Amino acid sequence: MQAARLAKALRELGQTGWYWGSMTVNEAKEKLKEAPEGTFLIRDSSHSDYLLTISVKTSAGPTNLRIEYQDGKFRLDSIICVKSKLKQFDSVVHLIDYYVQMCKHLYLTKPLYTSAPSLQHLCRLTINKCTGAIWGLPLPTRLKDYLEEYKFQV
Amino acid sequence: MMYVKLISSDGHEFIVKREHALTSGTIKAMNEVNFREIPSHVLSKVCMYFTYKVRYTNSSTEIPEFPIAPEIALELLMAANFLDC
Amino acid sequence: DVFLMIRRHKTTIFTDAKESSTVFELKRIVEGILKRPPDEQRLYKDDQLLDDGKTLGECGFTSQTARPQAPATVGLAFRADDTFEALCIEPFSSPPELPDVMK
Repeated sequence: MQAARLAKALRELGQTGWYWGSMTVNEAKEKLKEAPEGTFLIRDSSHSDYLLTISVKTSAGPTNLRIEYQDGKFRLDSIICVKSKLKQFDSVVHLIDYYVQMCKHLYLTKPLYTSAPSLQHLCRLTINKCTGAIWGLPLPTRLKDYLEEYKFQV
Repeated sequence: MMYVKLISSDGHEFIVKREHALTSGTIKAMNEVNFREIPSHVLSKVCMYFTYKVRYTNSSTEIPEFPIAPEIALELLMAANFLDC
Repeated sequence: DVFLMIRRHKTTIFTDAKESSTVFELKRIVEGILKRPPDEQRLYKDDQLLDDGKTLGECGFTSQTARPQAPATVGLAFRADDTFEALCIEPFSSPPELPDVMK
């Protein structure tokens, strides 16, 4: 089941609009250079052991925090973050969503979009921020299904 | 053309740049268009998103947030699905 | 650049131009869409009318406060024969109340 979970996680990641793919460290640094503290994005990790990286603005500057994908699960780089204080996720967006919320520890706020997301998605984000119960919404079945595909608040 | 017309379900006339209205994949399929299902409070937002989308394609600048009020979210979703955008 | 919606009655126009463009130039852009002249059109920001010579920036439009996602409203009124009509804007539809599910 390792692949199935990875593929899905990548499908979600493409939906975010803040997955930058083969972006480099110096590209991430120039992009986030003057952005607001907490501004973040995800790109591929250059390192052999790591799959993805969170590139985020800090008062210090843009920095990077890597994501492990081992044994069907994601978590933050356990070298920098204390392994005893690490939750695990089946989704890399779930992971990022979880941390965005918690700090309303890791300071993520708004994602830096590669391009303007669709309005449909932008609504999906607003809707999800209000409610979890999709079944009880004055909407047709196809739109309810769209909301199921991406539950997150970012 | 240069511009086009969009008429809300409650009659409001919205006039937008030709290439801005092409954001909606449904609109690209066809100088005036009527929308019996989409009210003016929803269609006004859809015109704003067009401005947003076109402005922030291939952007050297940071793409800002497009605010949506909870009240319009449900209708704007249905409209945005309708319009393919 | 500055993004705005020019409104009269049930009509609303989405466009843009330099922050340094003149109110007349904007009136001239309305003539290209609505086919009336500049001298038979009176613009306005909220309640106060605008001067043809002043820049959109001088009028207070700024890029900062009139962006694509939130474009500023510009009032418009026509020359009713031997006078000008009262600047009027039809309000947009009212949204429903939120269902309980969306708090």
